[PDB]
Amino acid sequence: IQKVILHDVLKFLFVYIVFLLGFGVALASLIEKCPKDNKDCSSYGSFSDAVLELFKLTIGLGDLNIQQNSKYPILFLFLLITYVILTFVLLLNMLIALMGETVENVSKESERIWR
Amino acid sequence: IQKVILHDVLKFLFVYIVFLLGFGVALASLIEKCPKDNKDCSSYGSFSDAVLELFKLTIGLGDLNIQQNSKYPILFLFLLITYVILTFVLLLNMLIALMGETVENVSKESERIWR
Ligand SMILES: CCCCCCCC/C=C\CCCCCCCC(=O)O[C@@H](COC(=O)CCCCCCCCCCCCCCC)COP(=O)([O-])OCC[N+](C)(C)C
Ligand SMILES: CCCCCCCC/C=C\CCCCCCCC(=O)O[C@@H](COC(=O)CCCCCCCCCCCCCCC)COP(=O)([O-])OCC[N+](C)(C)C
Ligand SMILES: CCCCCCCC/C=C\CCCCCCCC(=O)O[C@@H](COC(=O)CCCCCCCCCCCCCCC)COP(=O)([O-])OCC[N+](C)(C)C
Ligand SMILES: CCCCCCCC/C=C\CCCCCCCC(=O)O[C@@H](COC(=O)CCCCCCCCCCCCCCC)COP(=O)([O-])OCC[N+](C)(C)C
Ligand SMILES: CCCCCCCC/C=C\CCCCCCCC(=O)O[C@@H](COC(=O)CCCCCCCCCCCCCCC)COP(=O)([O-])OCC[N+](C)(C)C
Ligand SMILES: CCCCCCCC/C=C\CCCCCCCC(=O)O[C@@H](COC(=O)CCCCCCCCCCCCCCC)COP(=O)([O-])OCC[N+](C)(C)C
Ligand SMILES: CCCCCCCC/C=C\CCCCCCCC(=O)O[C@@H](COC(=O)CCCCCCCCCCCCCCC)COP(=O)([O-])OCC[N+](C)(C)C
Ligand SMILES: CCCCCCCC/C=C\CCCCCCCC(=O)O[C@@H](COC(=O)CCCCCCCCCCCCCCC)COP(=O)([O-])OCC[N+](C)(C)C
Ligand code: NA
Ligand code: NA
Ligand code: NA
Repeated sequence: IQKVILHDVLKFLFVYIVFLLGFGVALASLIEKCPKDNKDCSSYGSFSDAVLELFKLTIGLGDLNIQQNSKYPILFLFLLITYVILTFVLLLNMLIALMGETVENVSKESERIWR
Repeated sequence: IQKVILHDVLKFLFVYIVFLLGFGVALASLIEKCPKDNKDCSSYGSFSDAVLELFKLTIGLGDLNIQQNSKYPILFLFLLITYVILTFVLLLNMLIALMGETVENVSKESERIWR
């Protein structure tokens, strides 16, 4: 756990943000602006609405209220489907990177420095 | 299945609770208290609200009703995003631990004691 966090998480994060902001500037032009009614509008901007929904859709707390009230609702959904596929590729190459060149030598280096 | 449950689950759980209670005492100070209205308030405390939502967000039954009605709503969300990343690191090192030093010797010890 100390080997992944101190060494191998910043590999995952720095490629995640460029995939976050890559779809972040794309989805922000699709989102219709919050001041349509201003009765329950407490948003933080057009760019801020697009990025915060990509956090919630990754951790599993996403909704569909913005996808319905959008400019192009079908085109807004296909970038969300593509975002899941790119996220799964990021999660699947983290396992291959933690199996670097031998699955035993990872268990060796955690056993030597434990003692 | 009998090898993971009897031997290898308590490795996962005892590191999960210290990551549960680590964010449990942190998120409990962010949650605004339930007696605001007392018409549908049947909570079990400030600490009990923070821990039970981390069970639901892990198993996939989480909501966003408390994150909206919080003190710092953006700061409440970033600890939930960090909690998913730490949970995924816990789930990803369980697979490397079950592949300890050879993927064949795990299949050997389950074949010898079956006979
Ligand atoms: C403005 C400048 C550029 C900025 C952008 C780039 C900045 C640079 C960022 C990442 C690249 C690493 C560069 C470090 C030095 C270079 C030498 C090197 O090869 O790297 C290595 C040195 O490993 C490290 O030292 C990791 C650097 C983080 C140190 C601790 C910081 C706290 C992490 C807090 C984390 C967040 C908290 C978590 C929860 C939120 C890395 O190699 P490895 O990854 O160990 O691979 C080993 C795998 N293998 C053996 C199987 C093959
Ligand atoms: C790896 C990191 C991430 C990867 C990148 C992220 C993924 C990139 C994916 C997509 C990039 C962004 C797509 C939408 C961009 C425009 C949106 C928009 O503002 O609509 C507005 C503009 O209306 C238009 O003129 C265009 C409408 C959408 C066109 C769809 C084609 C692109 C689909 C993809 C195919 C491209 C091929 C791509 C190559 C494979 C509509 O607003 P309006 O008010 O109703 O109309 C008035 C017009 N006015 C405002 C100017 C006056
Ligand atoms: C290391 C990263 C974290 C730290 C750096 C943060 C990076 C910036 C990320 C996010 C912005 C957070 C601070 C900016 C202003 C406050 C909020 C806001 O955006 O709304 C503003 C407009 O809303 C917009 O639409 C502006 C967003 C587009 C420009 C910002 C992205 C810059 C590059 C992307 C990142 C490139 C680098 C990323 C590489 C990792 C209005 O503000 P407000 O809503 O009315 O709230 C008041 C603010 N207050 C209460 C605080 C006074
Ligand atoms: C990797 C997979 C992810 C997808 C691609 C990833 C890249 C994504 C990038 C770009 C992708 C292409 C963008 C298309 C834009 C939508 C336009 C449209 O369809 O017409 C209409 C919808 O009509 C429908 O409802 C059709 C149903 C939609 C899904 C089709 C079923 C798939 C079955 C077959 C299986 C194949 C499955 C897909 C192939 C693999 C209108 O849609 P609109 O424009 O939003 O409405 C605005 C109204 N306006 C224009 C009048 C203002
Ligand atoms: C009070 C203060 C302390 C309390 C905190 C600490 C308490 C101690 C807790 C865990 C540490 C284990 C210590 C046990 C003896 C020490 C010897 C040893 O090295 O451990 C080993 C002895 O393996 C075991 O005996 C596991 C202990 C559980 C026994 C059955 C209890 C029911 C499990 C119910 C489960 C919950 C029900 C599931 C659904 C909810 C463990 O090693 P391993 O894991 O087998 O590694 C093998 C992997 N490899 C070969 C690939 C390398
Ligand atoms: C591995 C296991 C997990 C790890 C740990 C888990 C994660 C730990 C993360 C974070 C730990 C907890 C952060 C919040 C704590 C205070 C919250 C609070 O009660 O607010 C109250 C206090 O108001 C304040 O004075 C502070 C408000 C928040 C400040 C945010 C900075 C810390 C962010 C993180 C950066 C730290 C660097 C961390 C190092 C990387 C507001 O209440 P009020 O009534 O509106 O105001 C009246 C004030 N009064 C009540 C006193 C009179
Ligand atoms: C082995 C672990 C399981 C067993 C031990 C459980 C340990 C405690 C865990 C969970 C609590 C369960 C029992 C405590 C009291 C009852 C409920 C409650 O909390 O609400 C109370 C206040 O609410 C609070 O805010 C108190 C929470 C902070 C102190 C508890 C953490 C102890 C240290 C961290 C954990 C220790 C380390 C654990 C490491 C594994 C009020 O109670 P009530 O809501 O009005 O309901 C009436 C109660 N009755 C119906 C039952 C009569
Ligand atoms: C591993 C990743 C997890 C995150 C870090 C892990 C550690 C987490 C610990 C601490 C984290 C840092 C503390 C943040 C506190 C929020 C304050 C704030 O932003 O201002 C304002 C919000 O304004 C906005 O809405 C800004 C938009 C939010 C997200 C920015 C987009 C990210 C794009 C860039 C890509 C970078 C993505 C992130 C970098 C990787 C106010 O927000 P508030 O305070 O809640 O409201 C209370 C009002 N009050 C103050 C008046 C009472
Ligand atoms: Na779900
Ligand atoms: Na899943
Ligand atoms: Na293998």
